[PDB]
Amino acid sequence: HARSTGSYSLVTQQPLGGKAQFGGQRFGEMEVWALEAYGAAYTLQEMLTVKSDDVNGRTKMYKNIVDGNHQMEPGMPESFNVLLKEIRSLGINIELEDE
Amino acid sequence: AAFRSVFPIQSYSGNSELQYVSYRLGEPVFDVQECQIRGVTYSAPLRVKLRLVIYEREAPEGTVKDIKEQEVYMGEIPLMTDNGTFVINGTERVIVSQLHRSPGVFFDSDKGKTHSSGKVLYNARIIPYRGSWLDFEFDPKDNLFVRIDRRRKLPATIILRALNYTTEQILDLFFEKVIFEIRDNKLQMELVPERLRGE
Amino acid sequence: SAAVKEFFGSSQLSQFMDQNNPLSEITHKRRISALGPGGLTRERAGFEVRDVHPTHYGRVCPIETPEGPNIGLINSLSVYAQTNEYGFLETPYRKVTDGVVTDEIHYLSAIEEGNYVIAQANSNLDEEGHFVEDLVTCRSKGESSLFSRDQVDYMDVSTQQVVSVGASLIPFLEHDDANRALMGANMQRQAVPTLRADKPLVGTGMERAVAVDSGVTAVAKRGGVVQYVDASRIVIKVNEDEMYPGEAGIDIYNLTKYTRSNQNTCINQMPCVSLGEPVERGDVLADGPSTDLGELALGQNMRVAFMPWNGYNFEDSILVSERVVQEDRFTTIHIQELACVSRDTKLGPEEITADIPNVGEAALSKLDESGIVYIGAEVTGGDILVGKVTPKGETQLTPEEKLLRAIFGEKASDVKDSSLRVPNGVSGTVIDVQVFTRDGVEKDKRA
Amino acid sequence: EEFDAIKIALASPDMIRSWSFGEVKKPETINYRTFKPERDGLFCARIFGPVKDYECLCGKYKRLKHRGVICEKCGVEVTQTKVRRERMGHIELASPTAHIWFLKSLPSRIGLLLDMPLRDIERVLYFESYVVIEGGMTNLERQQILTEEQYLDALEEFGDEFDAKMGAEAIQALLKSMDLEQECEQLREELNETNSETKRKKLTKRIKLLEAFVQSGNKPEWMILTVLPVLPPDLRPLVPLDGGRFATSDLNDLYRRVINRNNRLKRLLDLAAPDIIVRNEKRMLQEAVDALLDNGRRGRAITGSNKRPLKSLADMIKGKQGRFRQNLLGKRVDYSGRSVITVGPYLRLHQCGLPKKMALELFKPFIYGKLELRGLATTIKAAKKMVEREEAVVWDILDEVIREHPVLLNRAPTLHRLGIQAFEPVLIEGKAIQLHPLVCAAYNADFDGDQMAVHVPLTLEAQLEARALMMSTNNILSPANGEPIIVPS
Amino acid sequence: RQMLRKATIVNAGSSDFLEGEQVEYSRVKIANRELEANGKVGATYSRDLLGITKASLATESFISAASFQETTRVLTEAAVAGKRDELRGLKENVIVGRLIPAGTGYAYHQDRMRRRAAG
Amino acid sequence: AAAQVLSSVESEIGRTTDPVRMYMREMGTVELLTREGEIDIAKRIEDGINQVQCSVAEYPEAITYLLEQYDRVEAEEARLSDLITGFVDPNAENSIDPELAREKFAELRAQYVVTRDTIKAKGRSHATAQEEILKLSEVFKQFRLVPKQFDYLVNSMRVMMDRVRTQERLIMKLCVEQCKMPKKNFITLFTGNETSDTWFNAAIAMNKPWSEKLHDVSEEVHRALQKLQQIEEETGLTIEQVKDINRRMSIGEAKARRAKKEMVEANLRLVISIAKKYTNRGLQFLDLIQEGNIGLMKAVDKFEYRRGYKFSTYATWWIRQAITRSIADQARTIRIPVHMIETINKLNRISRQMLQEMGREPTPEELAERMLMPEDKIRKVLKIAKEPISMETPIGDDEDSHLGDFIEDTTLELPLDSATTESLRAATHDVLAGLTAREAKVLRMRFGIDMNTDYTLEEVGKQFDVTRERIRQIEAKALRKLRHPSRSEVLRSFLDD
Amino acid sequence: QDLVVTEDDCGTHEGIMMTPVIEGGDVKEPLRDRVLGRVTAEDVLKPGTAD
RNA sequence: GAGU
DNA sequence: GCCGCGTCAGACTCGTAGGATTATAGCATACGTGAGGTGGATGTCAAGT
DNA sequence: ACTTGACATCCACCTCACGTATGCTATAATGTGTGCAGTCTGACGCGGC
Ligand SMILES: [Mg+2]
Ligand SMILES: [Zn+2]
Repeated sequence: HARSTGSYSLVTQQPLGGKAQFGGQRFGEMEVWALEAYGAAYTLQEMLTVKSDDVNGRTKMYKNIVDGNHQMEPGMPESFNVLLKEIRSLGINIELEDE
Repeated sequence: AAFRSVFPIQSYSGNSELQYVSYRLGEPVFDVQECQIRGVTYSAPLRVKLRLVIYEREAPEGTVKDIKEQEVYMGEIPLMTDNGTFVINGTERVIVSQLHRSPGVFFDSDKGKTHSSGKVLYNARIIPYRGSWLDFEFDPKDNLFVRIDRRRKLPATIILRALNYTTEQILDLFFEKVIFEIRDNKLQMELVPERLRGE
Repeated sequence: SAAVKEFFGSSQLSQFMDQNNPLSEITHKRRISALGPGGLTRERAGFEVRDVHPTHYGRVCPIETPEGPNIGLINSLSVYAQTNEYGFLETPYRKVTDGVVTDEIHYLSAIEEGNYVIAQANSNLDEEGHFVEDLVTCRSKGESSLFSRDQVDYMDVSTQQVVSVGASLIPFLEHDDANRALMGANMQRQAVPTLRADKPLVGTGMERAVAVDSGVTAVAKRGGVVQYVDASRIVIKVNEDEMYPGEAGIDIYNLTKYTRSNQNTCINQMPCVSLGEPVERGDVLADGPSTDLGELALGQNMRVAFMPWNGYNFEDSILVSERVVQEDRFTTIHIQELACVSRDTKLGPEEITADIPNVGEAALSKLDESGIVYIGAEVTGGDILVGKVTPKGETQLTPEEKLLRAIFGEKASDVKDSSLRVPNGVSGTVIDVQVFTRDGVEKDKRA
Repeated sequence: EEFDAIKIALASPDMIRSWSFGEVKKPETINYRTFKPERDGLFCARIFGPVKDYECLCGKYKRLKHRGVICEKCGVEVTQTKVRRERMGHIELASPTAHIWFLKSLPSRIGLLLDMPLRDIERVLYFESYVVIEGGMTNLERQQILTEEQYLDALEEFGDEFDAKMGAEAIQALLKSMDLEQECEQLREELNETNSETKRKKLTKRIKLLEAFVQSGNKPEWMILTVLPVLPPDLRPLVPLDGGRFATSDLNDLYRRVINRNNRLKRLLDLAAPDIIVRNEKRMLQEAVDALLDNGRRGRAITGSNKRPLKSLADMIKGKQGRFRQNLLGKRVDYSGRSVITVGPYLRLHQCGLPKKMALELFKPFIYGKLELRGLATTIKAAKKMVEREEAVVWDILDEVIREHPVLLNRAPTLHRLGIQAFEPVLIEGKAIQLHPLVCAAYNADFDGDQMAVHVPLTLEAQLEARALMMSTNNILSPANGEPIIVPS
Repeated sequence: RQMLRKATIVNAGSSDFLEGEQVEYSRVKIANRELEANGKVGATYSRDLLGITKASLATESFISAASFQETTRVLTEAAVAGKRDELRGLKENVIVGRLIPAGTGYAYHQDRMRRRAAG
Repeated sequence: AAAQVLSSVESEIGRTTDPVRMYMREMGTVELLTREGEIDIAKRIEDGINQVQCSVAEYPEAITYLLEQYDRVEAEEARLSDLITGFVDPNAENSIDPELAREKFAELRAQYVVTRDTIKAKGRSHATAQEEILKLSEVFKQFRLVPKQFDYLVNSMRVMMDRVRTQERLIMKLCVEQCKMPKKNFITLFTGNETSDTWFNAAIAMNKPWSEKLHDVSEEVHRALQKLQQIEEETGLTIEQVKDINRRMSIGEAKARRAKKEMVEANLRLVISIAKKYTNRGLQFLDLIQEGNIGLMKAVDKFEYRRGYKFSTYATWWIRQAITRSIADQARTIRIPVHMIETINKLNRISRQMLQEMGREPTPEELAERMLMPEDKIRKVLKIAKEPISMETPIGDDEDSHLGDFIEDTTLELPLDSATTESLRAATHDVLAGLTAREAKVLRMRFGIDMNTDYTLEEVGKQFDVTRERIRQIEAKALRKLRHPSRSEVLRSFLDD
Repeated sequence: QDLVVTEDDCGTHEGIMMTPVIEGGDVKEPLRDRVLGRVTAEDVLKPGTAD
């Protein structure tokens, strides 16, 4: 199964599963842990953001890769945005404290 | 089996009735390969000879009002293939045979289980084919509790109360009777030989 | 009819059969699950039911079952066992009337079996009479040990009565540990037939009964003499013995050629015997896919040297000769079935036509007037089989694209290319295309 | 963006009012023919934003030329559809309902704060029995259970001053009027006299709660909800499958039932219905809200059309297949591939066999960029079609990228950190990945049907950390035991 | 050591301890250093015991705790107190899609510390 | 006595959440009076409404408003609907003949003038005048306004009452909270004099050192009094004949209110029975009962005991209708109006017949035959027919995927395609540079690229200077440069686009 | 999770005594096996002609 | 089912 | 503290099959919305300036 | 380079048509639905006898 990029899930905006719909492989809790064992922050972040539910991140990083950059240019996983507002629909106050 | 269980189905009033005579299976309307191709389930038409029979209010049980007898259509029934398989929505499935615990009566033991004691708590589980279930299990204190439909525990004795049995009849059919006569000033018993063994 | 179609279609008990080989089919149908309606679930199952009961002897094969979660739940019915009217499993046993072994067969239920003392199948017998051994090897009351002739009520009908279908084919089963025995029976179910089916040279005598019962081959109903044989139909003239005088005695066998199974596997039936040969009732005429002259031909037998290679055969890795490819052994035919639907939205009725905006005429070429592939063309990944066109929605093109469009003026009409494309990384010849005409609107030229 | 910390707290009704941009009155979703949103409905574009980018309902206002302008006819402001991922709405419930979570789940902080046991409160809400709120007349105190005719004998003789009621409304009332400040003080004075150990323990925990409560600045009244915040549409989406069927989230159904009952409530209010029916309506209201938040955690679980209980908000978060485990502490990954592994005796320790076609796909963007730089591709569109034709140039460009690049090899299960390692990929034709034998022990892998995944460390930092830390060659000594990991088998 | 994360207070400073306070081990030393330099009242402690589930539920990260289990219970706990999470923890940053604050990112996350001291 | 059994079952209510039981028990307290008992309450309702109508007729302004409203619509030549359709619809214990209306208004005006003359001489109602005022009230009781018009009427008396009480409450704020004094004394003074200035200065007679201050805002004080006194002037009602009308109107209302309450309470079980008929796996069991209740309310208010029919028969209809309208109205994600619904219904009923006589299924043509409708209509109804499947639906027979896990989003374009869009914008801008100054300006403007606005041909002309179709040849000229294959080789790569 | 190397030496003197686990007959893990790579607290002695 |  | 009653858990990736359940009525008036029509704005053209 | 008139093709807003909303009916009719979930199990937690 070969996949760089393709179709995303509706709600979380993560890649779907399997070569069936040209889905991406899941990097799971366990898998995360491997990374964490090492000191690799940005690998992590790739997995977490540009390679998953970060739309801004994957698009602009694609552009930069093609141009010869290779940087991250970081953002926010849309899964988490999902989560916040879902807490808020439960009637619970969840928000970003400005630094 | 199903027909005679349902039939003959009599009206509430006790006057009209629908009676079951006999059935017939139409020879399969569309063949196997066609079913595969068109995504349909392979099935035969069922018809059943029913007789609509009307008794009278007026005449006592004069089964003599109307008889209309005819074959009513009950729908299409999935047929099994020659190899033991089925054709469902255009694809081959099989119905795998199934093991299960048979209806009847089971007497299980709680080996150790709960308690620090390891109190041997026996219980009878009654499973009928169709209907609610009965559970009779022992309290650690040796008391016999029932669970109707295994919900919550109460005394087995009260079940017999509901069955029209008073306290005395209950104590009779379970425990061992012993007759004690009062005469002059001394107590005599009607004694069974095997009763005092090992005392 | 709703309740019925829910039982057949939606029940867990009604499942896709494995048709990879006749074995998988055969076995799969006689597998028995403790699950489903009125039965245990996965969480519902503790140590209790997953573990092996000694009474499984002669009734369920103790070594057939999926590993991991399903283990202990689903087992195969052992060979000779069958159900009484009430749905209790009985196993056939030989009566031993006070010392002497009769030819009388008695089928016993489990609880009845516990009561009587049964000798092992391997125990030694004397010429149609009594036992060899004064102290014989016997089971009873669930237990196993040594017992005398006088108490001996019955005996095992045959050795193979312990085990189900898959396990019975394994010849040297006595020398194989159960861990691997288990997996062996499982693996057999997953074996794909090659076009060039070979009979097992190392077998069990079993291989004839398996194939015959699977019903993937063609078998003679009456027998007689074979009058005309085609790779499509075989017609046989029956002998006067079996032939009824009123009707005609010409027997009809239509042959299934190169047909697609559920698992994509091929089922092709080839004729074995020769024209004008005599065969009798129940002889095997045409071989099914993984079948030889009546025998289960699940696979192929090759020259294997046990030995280490320069790290190529490392951890159960496998090293093979070019010759395998060369001879086309272990080449398998797979049929994939693929569909394209023409529906009508309120956005517009979709049409099946050869009309495709902005594609190379190279690709257009394989299509006819109706938009249909020419039957028998060899196709590759990316290539289109069936033309379909769909009403495109509203798109506000950036001023850039208006400019662009104006410049070349290319005839871009609001239409999305719906046509059914060929799979990536899979290619080959189309055999047969099918048409489904709706009644109201008339059929396309290809239809 | 740049923020530092998150505070989680109670939802003020006016805080919901703050975020919430409009009121969802209608149970309607969208129009049956024109699949666009209904006016004041659940998918209404007037509230949550336009369906399509910078284009309203009725279609008078189009293009980026309008940004924040308000469509005069249909009431659609013009901007990105994407706002439906963030705009929250609100439902005005006429009967303030209980928050389920603070009731049914332990400890149930309402109960704790007011030192009220559960069933008594229950019967109060369910409208089984009345409760004592606040009487000038010491006839009764706080928080006493009274059934029907227990209430009757009292008022008939008293009334006037005597203040008690039933249900959620009563609770909220009792909550606003209760002097949290004074109680804190009184409890310290209770400690000032007898400080018996058991009594002092529970007295300790109770004062803890009250003190933290006004430290956070939270009002208990908020416990009961008047305004219900309603989730953005995109999060409760409704779309059509290709077969013509539609699928929609279950939250939409729960919300629907909610406003049905709420709006029947409004009707029954206006029409001055009997109290029996009012109550019935409120229990149902209570019910609907509570199954919305947490289904099954109340009475009998609300069933899907199927058989299965319907999955509410909480379910989405909590479940193992909820948001945490599925979307947060792990996600689905880009630039990845997978297939069967096969031994590569010729491989060096730092090498892995990588199937041509797999690496192809992964490195796609890299290929495109380098195509354009070499000028062998005029632009990126042609670059794509250049790779998809499969010419010889494609392999050489890919060849230059693979040089000095590592790829990541995953294998489940993730035992320890070497279950994922970085390797220099060695292209071969064929669809099998080739694995070095000595590192079999680190992956605990063996050749008989195991598959490995693959990923692309994408940035320069990715590449660096993979070669530096993650190389098989770099980490041979076990973090587990001091001994070697990679060892002859 | 993670299981020794929290302890039992006997006696306060001028802050809000008292008998049977259930506070973090580190917060205890906090109070110590602070107040014993001024005098006032130093608090006594004894370390207590959290096994696995307990320890998890103890931590000053409700996001981390909510990611574990008993999400329902957890979250209301948090909600009630108005708990604040400063993103010290790992899974914290995981879930925020941010810079894990170990090694590679530890440097960046310690930088945010002095950014909190100055603007 | 029924109040007894509620309590014992409440005492054993093992927390009974199932609202069915709760509801069943409460209704189970109240019993059912049949036959004439129903008519008892029905007659009380009549009396309550009658009482309230009597009160309306007793007031000057109500009749004034009646005549003036008629005159408004009527003056506009000869209007048909609108205001005229709102009024009228009279029940004489609908086409209203011209001759009758002409005459019916005549004696009204005459009555007005005579009843004013009487009031003025001697008293408001000295003996004979009291007889005549009650006679005029009997005049008005004879007609039956439809609820529509009646309701605006009730509110205006209602409203004016509220004005009086509300102004008092505004004054009560500052007086009650800011000052303070014993309530007892007030009664006599206010009741006795009302109109004159004697209690003004007589109040000062009691002395007490806290009475001197009050002059600083004395101007504001009595001037504010103006507002409330003006209420008096506009209404023009006498002190004795004001309370009586209000009190007694409230009486009429309460009688009717509580009466209908009793009626409603009494018929519960009938509603439930009818509701449980359509429980059967469609909608929610308890839901049914709710809107059934609303149908019962309808039955209450519209049921006339005069018709002499049994109550159950008539009520059946209103509850039935409420249920059906509610089912069709609410139920579905997609609301379906009536005609649609009815047609669906027809469909399935005939479907059974057809299936059973054909042997299998009715093809769209065959079904359409029996319906007497067009085939494409039937086909499109079948399409619209099927309802939404849950997004959380376990599509995996093993709770593996919840539909959402299959879901592709067409709105998000790929990063690959983003590069597509972006690259051509870049190329377009660079190609723009090659054109001559004013030409470049023209094309920039016209297409709006690199400009906020996309100016059309005419707009470009206005800004440029007059030129109309000149810029059309500018279009063609720019087209010439760009048609140049040399300049557009990259742009030619987007030919396959 | 949060337990990470933040300072390199806090300078505590206190620490635990590790023995050779000679459990029963065999010395299943000796001193070196348990102790290797560990940071040490305290001065280890044993008196002699010089200490 | 596959495998770890 | 002992039973007991109640709650919350029970790994990681990937591969492959298809969808539903029901039994219902009808209508007449009124009031508003969406679709298509009609004229204006704007493009297109051929000389003509 | 730039204007004018004539014509075609297009974009906006109004007027009419079909869809939707609610009320009316009259032999009498008034307490019931429906579950399948379950049994594995050592634990930690709240309450009570
Ligand atoms: Mg092996
Ligand atoms: Zn608009």
